[PDB]
Amino acid sequence: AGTALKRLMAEYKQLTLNPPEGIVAGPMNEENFFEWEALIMGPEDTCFEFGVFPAILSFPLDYPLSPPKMRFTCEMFHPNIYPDGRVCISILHAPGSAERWSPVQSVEKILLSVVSMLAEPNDESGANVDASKMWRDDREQFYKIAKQIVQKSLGL
Amino acid sequence: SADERQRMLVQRKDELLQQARKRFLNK
Amino acid sequence: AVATPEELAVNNDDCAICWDSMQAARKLPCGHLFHNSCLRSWLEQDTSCPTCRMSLNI
Ligand SMILES: [Zn+2]
Ligand SMILES: [Zn+2]
Repeated sequence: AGTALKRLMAEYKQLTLNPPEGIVAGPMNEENFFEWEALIMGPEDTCFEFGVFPAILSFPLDYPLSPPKMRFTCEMFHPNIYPDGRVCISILHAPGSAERWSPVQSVEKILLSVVSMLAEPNDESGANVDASKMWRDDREQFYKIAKQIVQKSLGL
Repeated sequence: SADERQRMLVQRKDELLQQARKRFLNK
Repeated sequence: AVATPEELAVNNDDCAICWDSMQAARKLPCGHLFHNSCLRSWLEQDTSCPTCRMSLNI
């Protein structure tokens, strides 16, 4: 039980102690704190409201020195998200520059950045060019596909 | 303990989802 | 490399890097308390303080 195990276990404990609205995250198994499942529901008044998005978080062994691999298990239409589901955010950018990965960034904070990026899609990485270009070219069509993703995530 | 939390967690993910659905539609 | 007394470690019984409690606590120029063993590892990974996002020049 090294740094990763101690830290990871403490983080989950807090997630079950003080749970945020629309944020259900935790390890898949008690005998496996390296694979976490995150259910983030898009906040109201956004283009992704009511979107129960399922994401997988694969943590490293030198945690929290290194950032976790967050990947969506469902279809998405976000400029900062690769077509394969890999999330690209400066907060998870390991330095081997205002926003970078830091051991002080808990999973709770990591999720906050994702929720914030969902409300304000700020393309800094440029993963989903189809969306990144559309976001600026046609805000109307973007909202159409965005809300469509909500239907697909909720299963409607 | 081992699985007390496991079930608890599954419930939160389930509820939350069903809620979003109730919402999205009632909206 | 720890010139800070153990009393500081007892005062700040936590760590933002490795968490837990240790006696080898050191004060950073940005007004932060991090253990030397943790700082050493981070100083080799980067030079910017976590809760500062700024590179230290001292
Ligand atoms: Zn600092
Ligand atoms: Zn420490």
